[PDB]
Amino acid sequence: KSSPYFSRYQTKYRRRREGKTDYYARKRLIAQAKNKYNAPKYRLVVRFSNRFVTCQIVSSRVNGDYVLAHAHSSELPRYGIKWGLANWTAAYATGLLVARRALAKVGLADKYEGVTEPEGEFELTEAIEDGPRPFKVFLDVGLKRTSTGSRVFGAMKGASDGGLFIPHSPNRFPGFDIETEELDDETLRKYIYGGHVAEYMEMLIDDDEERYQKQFSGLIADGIESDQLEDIYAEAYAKIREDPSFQKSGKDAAAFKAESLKYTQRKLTAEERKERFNAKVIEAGRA
Amino acid sequence: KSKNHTNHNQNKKAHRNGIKRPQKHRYDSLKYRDAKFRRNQKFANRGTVEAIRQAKASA
Amino acid sequence: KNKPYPKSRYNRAVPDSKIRIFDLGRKRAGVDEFPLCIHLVSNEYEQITSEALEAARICANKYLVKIGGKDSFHLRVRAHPFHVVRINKMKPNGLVARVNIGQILMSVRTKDSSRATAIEALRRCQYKFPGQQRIIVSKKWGFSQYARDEYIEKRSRGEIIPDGCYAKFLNKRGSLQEKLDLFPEASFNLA
Amino acid sequence: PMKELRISKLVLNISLGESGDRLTRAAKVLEQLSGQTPVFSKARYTIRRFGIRRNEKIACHVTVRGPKAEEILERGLKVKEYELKKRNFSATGNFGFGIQEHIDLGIKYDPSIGIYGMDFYVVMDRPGMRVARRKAQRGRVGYTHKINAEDTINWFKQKYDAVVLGK
Amino acid sequence: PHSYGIRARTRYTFQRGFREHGQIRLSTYLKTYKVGDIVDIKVNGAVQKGMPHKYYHGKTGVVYNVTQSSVGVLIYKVVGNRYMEKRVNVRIEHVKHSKCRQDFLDRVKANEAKRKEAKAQGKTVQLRRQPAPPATAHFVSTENNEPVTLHPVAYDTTI
RNA sequence: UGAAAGUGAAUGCAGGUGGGAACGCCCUUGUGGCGUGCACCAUCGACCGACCCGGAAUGGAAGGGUUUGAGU
RNA sequence: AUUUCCUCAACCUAUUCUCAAACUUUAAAUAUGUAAGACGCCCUUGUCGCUUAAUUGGACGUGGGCCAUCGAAUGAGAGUU
RNA sequence: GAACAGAAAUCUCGAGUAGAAUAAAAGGGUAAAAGUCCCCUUGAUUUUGAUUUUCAGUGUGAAUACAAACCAUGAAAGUGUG
RNA sequence: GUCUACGGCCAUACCUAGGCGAAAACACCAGUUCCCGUCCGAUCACUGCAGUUAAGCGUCUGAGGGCCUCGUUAGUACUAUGGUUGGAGACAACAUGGGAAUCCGGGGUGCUGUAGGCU
RNA sequence: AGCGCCGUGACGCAGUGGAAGCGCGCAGGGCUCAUAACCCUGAUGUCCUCGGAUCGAAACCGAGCGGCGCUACCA
Repeated sequence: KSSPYFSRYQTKYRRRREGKTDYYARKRLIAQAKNKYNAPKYRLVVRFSNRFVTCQIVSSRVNGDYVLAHAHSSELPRYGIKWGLANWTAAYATGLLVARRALAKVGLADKYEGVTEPEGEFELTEAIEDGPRPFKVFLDVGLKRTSTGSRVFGAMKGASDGGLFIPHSPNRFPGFDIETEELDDETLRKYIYGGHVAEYMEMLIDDDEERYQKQFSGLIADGIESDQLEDIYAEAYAKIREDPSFQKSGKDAAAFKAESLKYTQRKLTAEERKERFNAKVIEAGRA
Repeated sequence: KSKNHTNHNQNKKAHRNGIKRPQKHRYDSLKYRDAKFRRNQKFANRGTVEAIRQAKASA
Repeated sequence: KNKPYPKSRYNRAVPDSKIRIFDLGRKRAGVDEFPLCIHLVSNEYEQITSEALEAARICANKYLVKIGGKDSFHLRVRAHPFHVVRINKMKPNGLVARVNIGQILMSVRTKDSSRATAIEALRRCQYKFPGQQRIIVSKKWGFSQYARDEYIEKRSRGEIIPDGCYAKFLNKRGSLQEKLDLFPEASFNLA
Repeated sequence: PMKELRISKLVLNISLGESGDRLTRAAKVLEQLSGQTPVFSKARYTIRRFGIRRNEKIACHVTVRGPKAEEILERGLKVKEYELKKRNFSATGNFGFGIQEHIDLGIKYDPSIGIYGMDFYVVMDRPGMRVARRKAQRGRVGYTHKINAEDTINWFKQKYDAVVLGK
Repeated sequence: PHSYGIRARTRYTFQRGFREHGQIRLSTYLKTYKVGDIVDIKVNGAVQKGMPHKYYHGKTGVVYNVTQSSVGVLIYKVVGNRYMEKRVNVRIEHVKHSKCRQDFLDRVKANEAKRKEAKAQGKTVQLRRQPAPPATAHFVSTENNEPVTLHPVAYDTTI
């Protein structure tokens, strides 16, 4: 930690220092063949917070990234997927929502339907026999490990069933059981409709009582197993497919415009810096 | 003693007839291009010639 | 005229240098002491040998030890042999120092009452070096880069504090608390 | 708030000596003492004097993370007589203690089966160390959010009420 | 004892800049190249595939072929008494656009705009460039700027 | 053309594009606009032989190719 | 006496004198690549089996408008066999 | 820092711009890798043309970007003709 | 206006010690049935809001270490061209042109879109 | 003149980084009368001198002196 060490130190990229962007994977994610010229490569960026799931479709330009369509998991409560906003169905629904929004934006909404009634089947979006090819998006997972059921593939599966063409394999689906290399459709459908939460409910109904009360809070006050989980997930799938449009609310700047700049630590000027230096010298009294 | 390489007169010899530039041609051979690009351009040019000839004949 | 040929991993077997001691006399003097400096500068490009450097150093030291005492001079050799001269056997042979324009060879800091003998020591040792040389009465205060009048003016305020042979000076950077704790006599005027 | 020091990890290396031919027996000793696979260690460079075996399991170290971490620490401190030197406490906030001939440790004993030796090393860091251990956006824990030797002295005074030997 | 290796005498030519190693900026992969573009060849040491020869470093050519990950550049090199055409397949990491082409495009656009305005208003064109013209007469004043008489300084050592 | 057994040169105005001699017509005197366009060069095609294919007992006809010939 | 002493070494800090063809953060002068519209500039359209989610794009084109400093200076007839 | 008993053996926490490693000379390059470990494989495969270096723009050697097939690996974008 | 979700340039962004951060987001965090992977649910994937600003994060304060920029240094060093210039030479001056670096001093301590939330 | 080797108890011959070996000589106590042969032993080496890398040098690397030896051919 010497002065020459600091002088010769070369910092990484800002996002690499922040630990947000894998530039090695990003280069291969956005790199169009030069003979295709200005054809943009679209990435289905999927990110998970502790509570929320964000899925969006991004195209990269020279000056920065451009978002075509977006869908955050803090929108599904308007459809009926309140509570557990980071579950498998939450990722599936927001992937389906962003797929419908992108298809509407590109015009392939009422023509390229995906799987209106999911059944846990590995189905790639086939192209029309005589018509435009399906919208092709490549999944982006960021830094999350690609384990068998990491929920990046769950969001990808939802986006693919929404009508988008996401090239993928069933290797990393919830139930795959890699001995005979066969997908488990029952497990896939169970995870799509939140059956893993239901099995957790069955195991915890009478095994620790207090743990089932303290964990899975919130929804304990409104819902119960087998009453709405598979049902309301299917109904909101239909609701999303019926009306996937996004709207801007009326919460404008208004009073928040003036109720925000007050709590900002402002920077002093050179004159104030000189005054503070002189005041500190006087306070020391050694000059 | 052999191995008497030098470059004293080589520049003068080159500039005696000058540094000639190659002749510039309007069209370059497509053997230097991509195989798929050339194959598609063959059909594209064929259709363009057919369309132009049809326009001249009909009009 | 050859490119510099120092000792390195490509030129390893080189005969040892001849000058080992480069400072003679009261090396641990003070900035306040020795208010006069004499330098032996070179007015032309030379290739001074280590043999000449050590011979002149010995001659200067033996002359200085009996005119003012061993504790009155800080003779320093400012030329170091770094070029290896090769010779075909009758392939390093010797070590020489390359000297540019206005480069100092020997430096002596003494008092104002010893200026005459400080000049005389370098004048006598001029005969041991090839080429021509000059003797300059340095306008700076000893080995300090500052001038005499500037140094005493700053010392009156208290911006200079001695430390062994050299001293430390006030600079317009660093922590204010550390600067205050290290320079008590320095009057930090608010300006 | 949430700046309370608790147990984080406790590695149990082999203090009695080298595994050698007793490597398997030491492995079961760690397995029965911790309840986990002994995860045989690895040799880096062969010693021309100690005569170690290259690329051979010479040591085994486990951790007892959880409620049993306190139990194992209690058992180790019982033979150690709840007395540790001040130098046992590292400046980074971790403390270790090695034992030889633990008579107070509950390991079976008969004609040759009997006392063993495991050196415990405890690392304690409760709050906000995921921000430094996670694959996601990683950061450096704040200076005020750090554990010093004095903090370890105070925590060892509170929990496992005893005296530190100030040598 | 000369050696004719591909990367001979390229100790500093292919070196990355100081405090410029590591990651390569991704805007290079997003640059669009078309046939006929004027590009500059600057070899990047981090990328070894598609590396052009050291001769073509710092050379400006014309794009003639476009592939998936590289581009074809036409260069003219002296091989004696004539120039020879060289077609170099260079990856886009070592290829950048020439800013002279953008400057030429801006000049042409400015010329077209002035020509359109001149046609609309029935005025002169005056579009061609001119070299540095001779200075016109000025009126250098003396008020508050009284001349300072200077003399050569005497010789005084400062050592 | 192929080593050879063998096979053996028009989709078209004996093709398209750019420059191009000569000629003709208009401008309106400009280093002019338009129409063809010999020779030659560059280039995109077509045909013949060889090679590699699909492969639709003896035959290789339509369909082809990133190629090849000192060919039309 | 795992208590103290200084020189014995060693380490750190701030310094200090002097060097590098096979050292370097920087970094000239000279030399050197490219360009200075007529194969130029914009609208309307045609071809494709290539490319794109897509007449989307690339390339080749076509019909109209821009031909008055035709776009730095100087000099010169040039090229192919 | 831990028993050890010189040994940092091994096991740890911090600092750590690469001062390590990358088969072999040197130079260049490389840090969620081009280094270490793990899994799977044989793009170290068949064929055609174009290009670079040494060049006479002959040969040999080496190399580069493509195309027609068959593949490997990945979830995929992609990458792989030692 | 503040903040959240996602990029470019890649330290006027890094490193270090302290003052603050209403709401929201992020984060830590609450357990290992399921998917998954480890000696070890610490990393790794899950059902969750009971808690926290304390860490991360944002911002401000250092006549901070660095980094960026502008001047001094300095037209100094160096260099293209010239002389039947000087000097034994080394080198130097001059003439027609080009023109640094290190240091020191002054200033600064990131800029940048789309879609949405917060008395 | 170059190149190569060596310098170790008073003497000689070995000598590999965790550190000086053996014999001769000297000196005693014991058998016998003392030495010769002995028995018992003991002591004696700045590792040629100097400096440095190494945690530590006789050894590793350098400068000096002494001892030597090898190249020492075609007109």
